[PDB]
Amino acid sequence: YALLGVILGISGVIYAVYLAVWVLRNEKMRFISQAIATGARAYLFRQYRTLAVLLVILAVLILVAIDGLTALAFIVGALGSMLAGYLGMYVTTRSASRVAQAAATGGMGKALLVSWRAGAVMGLSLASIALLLISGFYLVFRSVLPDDWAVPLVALGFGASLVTLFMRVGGGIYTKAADLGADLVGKEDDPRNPGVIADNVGDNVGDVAGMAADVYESYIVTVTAAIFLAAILGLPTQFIEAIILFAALALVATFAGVNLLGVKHPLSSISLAIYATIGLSVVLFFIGAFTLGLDSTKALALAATTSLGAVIAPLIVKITDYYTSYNYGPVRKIAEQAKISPATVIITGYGVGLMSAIPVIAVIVAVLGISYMIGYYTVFGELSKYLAGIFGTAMASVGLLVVAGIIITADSYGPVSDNAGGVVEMAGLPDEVREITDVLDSVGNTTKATTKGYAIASAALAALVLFIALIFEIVYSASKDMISESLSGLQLINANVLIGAFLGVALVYFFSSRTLEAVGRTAMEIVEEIRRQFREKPGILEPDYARVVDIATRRALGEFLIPGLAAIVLPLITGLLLGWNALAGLIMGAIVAGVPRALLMANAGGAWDNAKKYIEIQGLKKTEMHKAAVIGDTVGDPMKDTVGPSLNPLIKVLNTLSVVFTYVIVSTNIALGIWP
Amino acid sequence: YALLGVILGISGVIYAVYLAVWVLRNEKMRFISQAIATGARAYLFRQYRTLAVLLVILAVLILVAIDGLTALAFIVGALGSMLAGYLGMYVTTRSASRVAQAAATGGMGKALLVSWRAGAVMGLSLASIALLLISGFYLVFRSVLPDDWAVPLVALGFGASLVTLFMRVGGGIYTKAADLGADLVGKVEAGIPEDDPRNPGVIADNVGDNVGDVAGMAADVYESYIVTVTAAIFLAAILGLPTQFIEAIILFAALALVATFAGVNLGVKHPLSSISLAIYATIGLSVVLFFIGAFTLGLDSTKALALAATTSLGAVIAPLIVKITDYYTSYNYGPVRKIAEQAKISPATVIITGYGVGLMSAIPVIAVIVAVLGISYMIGYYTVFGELSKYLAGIFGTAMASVGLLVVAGIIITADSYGPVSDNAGGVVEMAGLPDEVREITDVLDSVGNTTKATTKGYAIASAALAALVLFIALIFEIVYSASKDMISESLSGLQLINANVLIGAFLGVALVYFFSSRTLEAVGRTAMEIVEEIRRQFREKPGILEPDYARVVDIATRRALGEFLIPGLAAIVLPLITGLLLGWNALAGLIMGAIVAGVPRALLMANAGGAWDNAKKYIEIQGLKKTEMHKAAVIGDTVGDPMKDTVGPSLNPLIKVLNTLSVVFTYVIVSTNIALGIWP
Ligand SMILES: [Mg+2]
Ligand SMILES: [Mg+2]
Ligand SMILES: [Mg+2]
Ligand SMILES: [Mg+2]
Ligand SMILES: [Mg+2]
Ligand SMILES: [Mg+2]
Ligand SMILES: [Mg+2]
Ligand SMILES: [Mg+2]
Ligand SMILES: [Mg+2]
Ligand SMILES: [Mg+2]
Repeated sequence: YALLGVILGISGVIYAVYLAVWVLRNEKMRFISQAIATGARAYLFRQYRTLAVLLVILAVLILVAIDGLTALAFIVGALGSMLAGYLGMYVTTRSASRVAQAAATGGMGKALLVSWRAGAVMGLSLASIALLLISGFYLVFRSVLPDDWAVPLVALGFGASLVTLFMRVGGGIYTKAADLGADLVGKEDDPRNPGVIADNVGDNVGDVAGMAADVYESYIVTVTAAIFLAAILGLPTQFIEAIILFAALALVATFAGVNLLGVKHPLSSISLAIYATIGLSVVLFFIGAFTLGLDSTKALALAATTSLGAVIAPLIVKITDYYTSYNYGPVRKIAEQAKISPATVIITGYGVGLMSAIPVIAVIVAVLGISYMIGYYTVFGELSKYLAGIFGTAMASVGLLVVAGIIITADSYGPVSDNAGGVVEMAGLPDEVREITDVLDSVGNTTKATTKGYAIASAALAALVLFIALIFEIVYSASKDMISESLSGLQLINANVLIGAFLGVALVYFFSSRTLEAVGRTAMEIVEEIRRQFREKPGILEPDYARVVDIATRRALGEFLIPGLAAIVLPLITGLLLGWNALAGLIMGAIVAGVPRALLMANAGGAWDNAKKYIEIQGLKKTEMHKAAVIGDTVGDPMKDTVGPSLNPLIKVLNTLSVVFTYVIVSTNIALGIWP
Repeated sequence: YALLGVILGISGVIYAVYLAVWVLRNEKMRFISQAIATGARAYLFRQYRTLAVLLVILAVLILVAIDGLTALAFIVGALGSMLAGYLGMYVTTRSASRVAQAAATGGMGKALLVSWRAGAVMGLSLASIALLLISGFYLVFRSVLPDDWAVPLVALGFGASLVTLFMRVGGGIYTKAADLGADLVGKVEAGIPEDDPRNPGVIADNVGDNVGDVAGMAADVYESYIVTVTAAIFLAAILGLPTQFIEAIILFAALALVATFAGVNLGVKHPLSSISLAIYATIGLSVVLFFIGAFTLGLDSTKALALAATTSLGAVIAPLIVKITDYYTSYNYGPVRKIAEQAKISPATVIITGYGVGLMSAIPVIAVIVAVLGISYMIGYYTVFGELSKYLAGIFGTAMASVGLLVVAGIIITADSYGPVSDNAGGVVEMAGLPDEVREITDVLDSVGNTTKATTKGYAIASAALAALVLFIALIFEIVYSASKDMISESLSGLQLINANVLIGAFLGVALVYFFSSRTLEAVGRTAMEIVEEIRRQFREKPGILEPDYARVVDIATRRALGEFLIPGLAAIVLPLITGLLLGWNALAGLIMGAIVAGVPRALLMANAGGAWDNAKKYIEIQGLKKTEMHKAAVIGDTVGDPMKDTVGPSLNPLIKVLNTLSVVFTYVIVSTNIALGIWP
């Protein structure tokens, strides 16, 4: 069913129009909702503009680097994600006023389903775009250039990661640089300062756009890495045709996931995502045995491996939901610490962030470990079996992210409720209706953390699969064998490998701490900019929002190239100056440190944010107790949405440039495996 | 010259009495100095009491586990460090009042040398105790039981690490649980500056100061001096190199004791004198080591200089970390003012950016420890049975480097007692309302000490990073000995980084450290709350205006802190054991990998930021010197990085280091449970 990948995929626009026309179904509410669009307009118009500049130049560079041709698949790969991004962005800006007007007089359900449908637009679209764009080029290359046709479409992944890197560090900086600069100049969502629109425009850039594009990396890298695996091993094409079927059902499981046909409490979100998976699993178990014929133990192995990747997601949902929701303790543990002081709640609110990372880690290892076994016992040398093992882990990581559609649907429901939460406080809407937007926002805050777990954890499984894929790229370049030398050259105790593991964990500090000082300083350029305008005339009686948008992006994107390119070079220099061993260690320590830390922060930031919401509804005042809880908010605030989610686009892309330069780096090493 | 290692060592305690009697050379000033002693008394009396309980029980267990005998060296090994601790404890309690009275009327020099002399007591003694304690049992075991006599004396390291674990997690908790409980009750209920006499937390804090950096840190570094000499000597023995190397290293260490005996001698102006002496206390050691090294031992000119070059790389890195942390930690330098100025905005903004300058302060240390062992790896590889026989000459070149780095520990611990002793004086002056100017100079000695304690965390942790790979190779030969009753062919191809259990372990190793630190953070944060409540019950009874009570606050904090200690302490012992047996030795090899990969960068990330927030407070606390919205922000950052500075940062290092020390003890016990050479179940 290779051709079928396009059939159901193109229905994304078919179904995105349904939800788009669903959202398209006040004076002050319209201007602010329209302001989010104009702000997001100048953002994307300027973000895609410079984005295409570097894409075409590098697409021209990749065209000569491949010389068949691959820059063509390189280009559309990036265009696919951005297309689903522009589709979901125009929805979020309009939802801010839609869900606000719907919730106030309709009830809690009206808000939950409206803000949820606005998110189903992006989730189902992007997932649809990913499947059809690879299945389209997969079938084209399948018949076009035999003998490793899957590799050409794999460059579609690299070009698509370059753009997710763009908005994660760019949108991540902008999302928090505005949230930070707007919050403290007020000391929230007060109309006096223009930072309220720059923040909410950031909300759609941090979690709606920046995060949704990030997970696009998960859906594209594993399908290209998993297909690339089954090819390089020499296994039958039965494996490659089954994975495309599992993916299509995930689109079917996410097409059904978003129906949500009586809403009561915000638990409805977790239940649907929970059963949107089982509906996929058993439908996958059953459709898997239908299209392909394999020995019963081997065919279920595919259904069992992907079932392990799909199940882990609801588990991370229930975990982060526990450590993040104010309904549950670990949030009240720190919110109560507000009575003492901010420093004391900081350290202990930091603490419960650490212990919130180990449960996710405990699952991702046990989950891929079981998939490794089942895939190893079911499906030329001792490695040929071991490779069947790491492939069992590839199937797991693939199964995890193929259901990405349902999770991104939630990363747009959270911020859209954040937008609604802003619309009500600045427009001074009724107390009750402006409070429910906050709980929808606090539930959304539990969602963004859940997706960061879903995003980062899925990356951890791919790294070891990308490791093996990187090897076959250094084996191919070595011949122009290596298996006998690299195996005994990359044992963890080798000189380059251990140093790299320290430079990989040291590089991530230099990358994240460079981002933190940048976002913190560019925000100061927003804080300074506000004074420039507010000093001229009084903010009582009101371009101005477009100014804060354009100034913050070009200053944020300006810094982006510094760490973004610095994170590109330092691995390259170590990869060539020391060797591929050094980068293998650099990518090891990075994946080993990045996955736990980003969880430590992704969860803690959400906890401090939800901790404020819990006391901001009870306290709901400027009390020395609440003032302390706000300090914890803005600390974990940018570290939550800027550096936390950036380790994932670093780790995954960190193996994505090394594999493209294995031919370029191995020839520079002038040796098979070196420690000098 | 193996016997000489003991001769000069015992002269350290002989010489330590000179400075101890030198420091021993007012009414309100006398009671507080004696109160620190009674507090340190009830602390050590209760710490050594339970410390001997588990030591004897396990010493009896180790006696049957070895069945020659090795529990004897197990006992004295731990006793050596504690002896240098009790010598420095009685010194620090007396220095609080001594240095205060000396600085006020003599000048800045009088204070700088007195608080420094009080530290030379601990530094020179402990380093002396370490050298004589190993050369003593080394020479005894060299002639007692040939054929792997070095292994029995290696058990001296584990037993000594078990207790350094005691005070790092225990003293670390106590130091910040008291520092925390005393600080916040002054701002929330009392409304007074820290180190104020009204609340009993002022004595509990300063008593903690001597336990966090003076005792907890100095005892921790004893782990560095003991583990590498046993691991490096164990390497040269197991590697098959000539005994010429084993006799030379004992001389280099003695030279370091001579280079540190001269280091403490110390015209005075700015606290830069500390960095200059510690910088030149190394070169004086290096060239003196270069010179005495060629005299006693004969080796090929290129091969003999290799020893002087390898250890010279371990010795030079320390002053480099000193100048690095001194830059990121001292208010004299930028990165501190970067955040102190952010106090004008808000605490959250200075928190995030004060956190930032902590991260980039970790990459310079990492950049050096890798370059240093890499060059030693090369020089040791090209100078000194299979492809491994040459490669092992490399990691041993790294062992010599790690050995060379920590043999100069004496000069650094001398500084870990100068920092808090100035903190003690800093407290003595503000509560006794001593002259403004002289109580301000104690603060600069306190802020300079803050520049010292962070430097030692770098010095402590970095030396551990080089030893880890040495401990990896040493643990391998312990599983090779148990496997035969070959492994080279199986483990090499069984522990390549992509193995199933190894990668899982690397995630469980970095995950376990979170479970250990966040369990420690919640404990110290909650047990401190047991101190805050304790103050109220006593302060509620009678007014704190007009003053047993100090002995209670000491006794209550220890039994509650030590009570929690067993939870992470034993949990950190088990979880590696479970992974080592449930999954295999591959899993623990990965668990110890991810731990060293996260611990070395993490502990630096925190040790430096915590020190920066404290020094950031100091710069604005003298200019502002008031309760200003600007100063309040710098205090919030202080107490955040405050416990993360002295509890989690310095406890990760004794976790990783002890993790390779317990796993090597179970190589015989864990490999038989795995029921396979290398498996990924
Ligand atoms: Mg906010
Ligand atoms: Mg927001
Ligand atoms: Mg908001
Ligand atoms: Mg929020
Ligand atoms: Mg926020
Ligand atoms: Mg303090
Ligand atoms: Mg202190
Ligand atoms: Mg103090
Ligand atoms: Mg201090
Ligand atoms: Mg302190």
